Amino acid sequence: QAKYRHDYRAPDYQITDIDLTFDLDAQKTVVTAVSQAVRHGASDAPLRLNGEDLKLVSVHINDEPWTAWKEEEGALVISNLPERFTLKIINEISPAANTALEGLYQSGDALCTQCEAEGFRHITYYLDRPDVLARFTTKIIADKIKYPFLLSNGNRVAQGELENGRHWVQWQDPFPKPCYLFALVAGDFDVLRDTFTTRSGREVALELYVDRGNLDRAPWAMTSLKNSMKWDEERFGLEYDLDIYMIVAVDFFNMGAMENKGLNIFNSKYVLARTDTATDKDYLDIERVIGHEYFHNWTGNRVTCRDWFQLSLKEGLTVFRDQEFSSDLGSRAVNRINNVRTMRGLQFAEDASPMAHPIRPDMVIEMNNFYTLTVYEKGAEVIRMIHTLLGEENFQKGMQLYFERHDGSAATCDDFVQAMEDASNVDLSHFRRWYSQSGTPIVTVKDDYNPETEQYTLTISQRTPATPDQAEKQPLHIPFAIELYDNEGKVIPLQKGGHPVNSVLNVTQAEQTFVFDNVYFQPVPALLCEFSAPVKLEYKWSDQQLTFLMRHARNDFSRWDAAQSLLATYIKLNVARHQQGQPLSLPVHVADAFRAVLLDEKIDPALAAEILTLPSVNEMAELFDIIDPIAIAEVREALTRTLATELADELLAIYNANYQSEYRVEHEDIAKRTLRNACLRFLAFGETHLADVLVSKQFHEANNMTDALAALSAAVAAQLPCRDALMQEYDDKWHQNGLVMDKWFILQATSPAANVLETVRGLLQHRSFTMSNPNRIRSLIGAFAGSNPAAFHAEDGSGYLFLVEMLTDLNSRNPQVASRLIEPLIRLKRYDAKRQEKMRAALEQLKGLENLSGDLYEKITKALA
Ligand SMILES: [Zn+2]
Repeated sequence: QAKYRHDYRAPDYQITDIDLTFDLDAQKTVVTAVSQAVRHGASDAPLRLNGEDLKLVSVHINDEPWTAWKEEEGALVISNLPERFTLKIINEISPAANTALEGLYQSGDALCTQCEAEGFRHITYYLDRPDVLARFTTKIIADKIKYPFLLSNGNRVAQGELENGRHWVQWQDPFPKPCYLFALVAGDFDVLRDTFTTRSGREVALELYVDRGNLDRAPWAMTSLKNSMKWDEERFGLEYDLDIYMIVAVDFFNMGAMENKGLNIFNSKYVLARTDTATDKDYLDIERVIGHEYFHNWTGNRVTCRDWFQLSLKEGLTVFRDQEFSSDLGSRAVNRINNVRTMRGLQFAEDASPMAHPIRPDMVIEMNNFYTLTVYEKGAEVIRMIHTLLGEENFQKGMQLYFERHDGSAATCDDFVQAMEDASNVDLSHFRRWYSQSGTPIVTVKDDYNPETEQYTLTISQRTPATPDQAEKQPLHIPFAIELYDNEGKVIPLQKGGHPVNSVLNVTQAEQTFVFDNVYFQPVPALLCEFSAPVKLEYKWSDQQLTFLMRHARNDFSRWDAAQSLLATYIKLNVARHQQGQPLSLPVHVADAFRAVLLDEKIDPALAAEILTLPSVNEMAELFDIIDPIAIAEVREALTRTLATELADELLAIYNANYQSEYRVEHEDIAKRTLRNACLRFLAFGETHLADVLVSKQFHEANNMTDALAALSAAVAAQLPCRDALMQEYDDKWHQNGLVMDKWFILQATSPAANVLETVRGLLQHRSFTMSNPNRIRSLIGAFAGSNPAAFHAEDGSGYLFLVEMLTDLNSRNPQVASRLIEPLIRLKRYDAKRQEKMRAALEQLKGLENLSGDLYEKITKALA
């Protein structure tokens, strides 16, 4: 049932225009689709239309009832057609019965759609493939009282009233598009309207639709949209191309958001915010996602994907764009740090799992299973490597050539690389292998300083371990950025033979040496600067080299990275000790390094905050071949407690110094607050009474949700006396707000308490929880299985049994959310034999489920192989 990239073949038929009519009703919606088709293939080829769960009413060709057709599994095959003709299909669908949230479905009282990857075929029989671009016109007919707003892509070109309290609106989107970009929304909303005038003077009407009563949480998203539009103009020279830009925030949505042309549909978590309900993180995430979907207007919509194996063509590039947007507007160092934590702690884990795949997949069973950390985040790292090799100027020339050549078409990853190569004259032939090879490369570095010749030599090797999907691995073109520092922290000019050498080394062979002369003093190297390539670095650092970099490295990312390498050594040491029943051991000079960060009056608070944020349990897991989740969790707490004790006075001093009476969603303020709360994490583990008072005080005195949640999280993390009271107070105050309660469910699910599973199971009956909402599911069940590996991997196997129960429900209800939740279970080979046995048993139980979804089937099969 798997489909392969190498089987791509141009369509036998194209549809150039489609006129849709929806007679809307939650129980029974009637769809009438009139398509203008043109044959491109053999004259005897039948037209094969994709369709899922549709009730066919009639088929006409040029108004003639058609008798030469047959329905087969997932398709409508029409034979003996003319070269050009008008196809008319009438079918019925039932939005209310759509619990998978794919196609046209119900979200609360509203009706909305999600068509990517292949959801449009759940609406009508069509050429549901992205290389078929048609001009859409959409007429919507519905009850006026229940659905006063009827929206689709483009501009409103017609509207009217009908008998029996019904009305209609017709939309026209002039830009040809693949059907995955089709969108329809119907319902009653509050609307925030604003305007943005492009650089050339185009006035764009901005409209943000939210559920009634949510207007007080819409301004930030609107502000972010305008910021996104302005930034794309300034940085990429791109302007919006339509007259209106609509965004609809819905409560039931499997994805974070969707870039439907001129009518984006967003999961409300990435839209709604006000100071008492949203944290600094929420604000920055809303900025990131609003920008992301907007950036897709060019990288995804004006230039789309030829086939789904090319998904990264738009996702990797658009993620790169949203990272550059966030970085330009805020702290580049903090953004880079956050994105590298995601790569090392989450994406590396995926590349080391049964689901490993190159950013451009070669084999797919269920395409929705490929909207991954790999396709998105590693995809962006690959785009960033191109940027690193070309430089901003040539990168932009590449973007320009890409649009000149492919604007208005469906392209491939190769087309993009070719545009970059042609515009810059930089050979990316070898570089292309990054698109075809899965797994994380390991770069080993050995060095030598020769005082006799004053030369520094780097011997660099690379290798990518085989993965389940590929037995063959080859060397890649790895941009390896370096910087050399003398004893005083000054940069040593890179040169050889009297000629300067670029700091970005081209590591293209299995092994090679790089010689630098005129190195008058033994240098301390900064390697893989700014995480120049998505690889694991193996270099025999001395603790002093690392603390030296923490104090002298020019780029703040290097300082944080050095601290990570320093901590890695001792996290590994102490996990081994834990398995031997021994307590934490840490050399004095290590605690000294963090004390120095706290007392450094010149360091950016933004950087200090990240250095003082210990790697997560998932980040820590990637430092080990075989994961011991319990040892990792206990060591993380022990490390927190030790630093809390050794730095008690300094932590409190910095906590107080960064107090801010005014709350501002401004980067300098966010940095100080992030630092203050980073200190709070440690202070929560100080003398019980002292910690309990400090934490309870912040929760009650907080004038924003960032500080309130930080305090609540600390109470849970340290199991402080005030915990139960604060948690109940939060529940009583916010139970009616799902997005706010999600933070609470996450805290319950990731609690270090011994009875966490019992609590989580009980919360399935909580008034704020429901299996019908993906956000609730992910915040409670997903957080438990994926963010509390220590509890999920309880030795008795209770965690696996719980997940099996939940997946048994979700497999039938919502396969996509079920597939997101099964990920922790497919990582079984990273655990001990006893755990593997229990996890395999759990997977075998799921494998035998009646009506097993393709989504789960694909992952279960790979995990059990
Ligand atoms: Zn995207």
